[PDB]
Amino acid sequence: SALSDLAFFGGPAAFDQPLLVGRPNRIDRARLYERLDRALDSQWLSNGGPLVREFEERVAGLAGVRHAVATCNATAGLQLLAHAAGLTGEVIMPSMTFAATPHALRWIGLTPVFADIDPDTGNLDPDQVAAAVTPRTSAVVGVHLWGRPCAADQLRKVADEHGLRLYFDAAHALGCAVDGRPAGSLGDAEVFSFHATKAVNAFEGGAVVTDDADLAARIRALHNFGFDLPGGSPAGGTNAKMSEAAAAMGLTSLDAFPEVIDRNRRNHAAYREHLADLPGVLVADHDRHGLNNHQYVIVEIDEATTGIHRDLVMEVLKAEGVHTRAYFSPGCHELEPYRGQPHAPLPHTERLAARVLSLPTGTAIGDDDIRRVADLLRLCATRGRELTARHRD
Amino acid sequence: ALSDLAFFGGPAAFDQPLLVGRPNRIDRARLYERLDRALDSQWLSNGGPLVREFEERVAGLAGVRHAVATCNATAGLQLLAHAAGLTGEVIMPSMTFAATPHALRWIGLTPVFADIDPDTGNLDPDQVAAAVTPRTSAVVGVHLWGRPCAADQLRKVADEHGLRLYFDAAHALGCAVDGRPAGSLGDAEVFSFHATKAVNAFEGGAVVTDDADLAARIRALHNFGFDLPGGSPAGGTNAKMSEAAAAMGLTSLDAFPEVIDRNRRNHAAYREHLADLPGVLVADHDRHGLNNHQYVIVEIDEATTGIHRDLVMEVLKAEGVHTRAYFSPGCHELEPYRGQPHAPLPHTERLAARVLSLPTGTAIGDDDIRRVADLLRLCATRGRELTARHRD
Ligand SMILES: Cc1ncc(COP(=O)(O)O)c(/C=N/[C@H]2[C@H](O)[C@@H](O)[C@@H](OP(=O)(O)OP(=O)(O)OC[C@H]3O[C@@H](n4cc(C)c(=O)[nH]c4=O)C[C@@H]3O)O[C@@H]2C)c1O
Ligand SMILES: Cc1ncc(COP(=O)(O)O)c(/C=N/[C@H]2[C@H](O)[C@@H](O)[C@@H](OP(=O)(O)OP(=O)(O)OC[C@H]3O[C@@H](n4cc(C)c(=O)[nH]c4=O)C[C@@H]3O)O[C@@H]2C)c1O
Repeated sequence: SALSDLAFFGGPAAFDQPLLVGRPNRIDRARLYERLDRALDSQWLSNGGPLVREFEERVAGLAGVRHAVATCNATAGLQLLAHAAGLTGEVIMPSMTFAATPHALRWIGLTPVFADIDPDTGNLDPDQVAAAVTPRTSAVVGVHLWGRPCAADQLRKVADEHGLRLYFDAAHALGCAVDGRPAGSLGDAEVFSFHATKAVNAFEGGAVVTDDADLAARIRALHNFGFDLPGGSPAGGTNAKMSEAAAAMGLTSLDAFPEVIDRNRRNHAAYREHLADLPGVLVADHDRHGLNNHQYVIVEIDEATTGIHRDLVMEVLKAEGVHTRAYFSPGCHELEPYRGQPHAPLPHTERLAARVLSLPTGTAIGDDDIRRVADLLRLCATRGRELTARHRD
Repeated sequence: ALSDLAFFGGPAAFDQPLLVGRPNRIDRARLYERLDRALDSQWLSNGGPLVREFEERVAGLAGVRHAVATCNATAGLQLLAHAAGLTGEVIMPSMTFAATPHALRWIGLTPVFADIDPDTGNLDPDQVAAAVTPRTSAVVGVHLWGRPCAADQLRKVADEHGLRLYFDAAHALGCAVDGRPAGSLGDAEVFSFHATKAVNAFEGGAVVTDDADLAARIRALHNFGFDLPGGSPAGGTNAKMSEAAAAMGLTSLDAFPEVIDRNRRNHAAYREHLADLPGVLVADHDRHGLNNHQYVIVEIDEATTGIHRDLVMEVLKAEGVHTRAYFSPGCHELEPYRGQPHAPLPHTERLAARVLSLPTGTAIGDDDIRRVADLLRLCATRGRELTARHRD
């Protein structure tokens, strides 16, 4: 049995070099330090300095909008948006997303309201929205899943119908577009993320982008103790400021972006090719949905076809030093404190959540690495039944 | 002559601007070494080693077992509130930076303001019980300018009303009273490591406590509530400190003891250079217990000097001396609190209208102290004339 050579089965782990989904993409150290030197020299370290402003600029350009406010992280970005907009009560959003989408709002007292995805896209289904609306609904927050843009036009249409605002969690969408429109320019306002793990990172950081100047001014003021906000806000304000240092990392990362995308695309094609003709394993075709950054390599594992559940596949690879993640599983509607509360039906969400597996990518991964993983996946898929059986023992 | 004051058209007194809040320089080499190691490892956030070491150093300095490093002190308070399960009302001073009440308002809590002990500037424990209500969940004091709060007495009160006691220890790192370090005084305390503090991490803060459970709850919630068996009604958020911030903070802590010493020296120089100056009173923090002296504060008595705190600021400002009123006015006069109903806060108001923060830190030398002082001495000796000429 080739299964016994499986470290998972107590065999020897095939390789010494660990592969990790999320590995930050390398940068030009020299460029970063200059940037840091310059800020240290000026003694201007935070509170709206020149690096942040520069970043905000590039960021907004990329979104195809006029304004951007740089933040400490995207989650805080969601909170400012909500507060700045005076959102109240319920917010309709997919359950198929990272915990931060609902939690960000729940943290500041809002009520996430979960609606199903369009199984063909993985994004919030506009046709499921209306049924979720109530006297308490203030808005709709869609998620460009894996960078695929939502059906904003349709979503917008429903929104309108119920006198609701329309925003997007564009955490994964930097550099993505649909029908030539870039993500960040589709909602009333959108939130980007610059976490260490994204295509573009600033250690920790985010940005709220919008074409709405007034809205933009409120967010800016609220992110700075509510200072300089005529009339203030019932929320008061907070600290969600991006320091010059993060902006330094942020700009240097934006610099590498073009090449990161390229590698991402290449890595993607590579996986596609290495996993070709493998029943029950499918490489997610992000391209079908518009221009994608390819920061996420996702496959769906069909347990019926393969005879092995995604989870087990995960474990098997982890044992081999290949760290994958299930982005996302389960749906947020199954996480605390949502877990067990009444929710609209979410069969599409639940089904996808159980099949998804994210594989290592970015500048840290090359062909050889790819093959090693594809090969491991191919083994699992073609010998699932026996692998599961042997595990079952 | 006043005609000379750059504020009266005259030429600006010195060219090298002095800034309250200028960050103390650091050992860049030690900084870059740290950054390099983080970059190399490819571990940039999410509880990295620098962050862990920092938390360890910070907790030791606070005189407690645990510390959770955050993206900022404001978020620190929010994690603390939610982790704690606070609800409804929270009693705190109005004599503080906006962030104390705002931090809480932001997450839907109601700040309840109480007056300060005019003789300290800290939440007067007396005034506390009066503000209690059935909505009241906790008491949050502010170690004003590093000055340790009368914690014990406050605890008593808290205890009697079944409340919780926490402190916004934003400026209290390394301050102490009767040998007890700021950070070990309340149920938990929050420090700030903003670029402008004694200890800088660009942006950052930390929640310290001896309460291991609280500590773990704080930790889980700062990371989207992950690994919090049972979760929380708040859900969770992201308030993590990156390894980059940690690198800076460690470097900053490396130089802290020396900073304090310099600060201490600075204060003495200002004290001496400002003697025999009625209505211009150098705040003696030390009387409140050991202080790190990051804040050089003077009270301007308008009736005595014949010149208002504000105009003095303006005058100094024109001379290249950038000062700040820490804090003016009281939070109660701040939106959204403003206009809404509060207890009487005469002490807060009095104090708020007099305070003035002077430049200090490693960049401030004796010579500079002289220049500021000679500048203040003039305003306070010719308040009348100056004030009046202005008003033309
Ligand atoms: C839809 C959506 N909305 C909102 C947000 C919130 O935006 P932010 O507030 O974070 O700016 C996110 C975040 N989405 C991101 C999270 O930011 C990231 O922490 C990770 O959520 P975790 O999986 O819990 O992080 P972690 O388990 O510590 O690391 C994940 C993988 O990355 C690797 N890694 C991680 C870091 C930090 C590193 O420095 N190096 C590294 O190799 C280790 C591991 O294999 O991925 C999510 C999809 C999101 O996906
Ligand atoms: C009692 C209390 N609780 C809680 C907090 C919240 O801690 P954090 O969430 O920020 O970690 C604070 C913060 N207290 C600090 C604030 O952190 C700081 O922004 C500054 O509040 P601002 O005056 O509104 O920021 P800014 O006007 O840009 O700084 C004023 C002075 O600092 C100088 N400066 C500032 C920066 C950012 C710099 O990089 N270099 C520099 O020289 C310029 C100027 O003379 O001082 C406050 C008392 C606090 O005092």
